[PDB]
Amino acid sequence: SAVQQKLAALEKSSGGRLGVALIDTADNTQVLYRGDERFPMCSTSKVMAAAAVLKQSETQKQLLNQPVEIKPADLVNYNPIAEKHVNGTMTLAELSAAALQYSDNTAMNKLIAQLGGPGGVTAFARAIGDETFRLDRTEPTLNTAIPGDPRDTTTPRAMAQTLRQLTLGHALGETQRAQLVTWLKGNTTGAASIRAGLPTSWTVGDKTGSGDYGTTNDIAVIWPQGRAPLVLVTYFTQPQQNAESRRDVLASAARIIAEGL
Ligand SMILES: *C(=O)N1C[C@H](NOS(=O)(=O)O)CC[C@H]1C(N)=O
Repeated sequence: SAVQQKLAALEKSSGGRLGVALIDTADNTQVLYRGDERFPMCSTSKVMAAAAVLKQSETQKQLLNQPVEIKPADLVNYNPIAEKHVNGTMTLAELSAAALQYSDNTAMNKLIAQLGGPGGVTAFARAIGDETFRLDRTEPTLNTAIPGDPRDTTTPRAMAQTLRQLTLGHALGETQRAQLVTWLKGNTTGAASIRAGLPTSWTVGDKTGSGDYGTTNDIAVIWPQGRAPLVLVTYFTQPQQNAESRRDVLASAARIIAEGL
């Protein structure tokens, strides 16, 4: 299609590998580009981990308010919130917000630990019907983004379907879905990514990610003015291990998608 032409040209100009999956919930139409190829999720995997803890809280009713110890040795490579609470505690709700809205990697490791390790995140994915997602490692090694390595990857098609079920469908209970959407809408890291390619009047909740090989990712739920929501995944990775981030490529992909509606 014409959108296919434009996405391919954007990819060729970028020098990297671009993966796009859109679901338009107005009519269940889709736009897919490399939609069945695996890409390293990096920090976008935090959505699955926070959602899995939310699901646990449906039956452990006070789980989100349980204190979790933060030790100096727990700090990893990017810990803007957890570093303020070392030698103290944060609750699982606070850790979820830190992971999602500030992309705190120590907070993500606490979510993973609550779930019993990376396999617990994968098990939640399987429980909600996602047979493609896999989490294999903790932070920071889940971000190595090595070409051909299936660890810590998913496909754009699978992640868009799962993000729709989590934020607009019934994979979570009503209050928990609302909490996840509230957290995504309050993200601090997203203005240069999918959001930058969309009309300013549209409402976006998103989670970004980045890693080695210049990996630059964003996954979003979008409420355009006057119409039903969209779900958009944009994943991007590059040939050189030390490549620079390319958030502009994600914005350009979203802009192409928004024009083609
Ligand atoms: C997640 O991809 N990471 C944690 C933090 N995320 O910030 S981003 O979502 O704005 O990219 C830093 C980058 C990355 C990592 N390598 O840990």
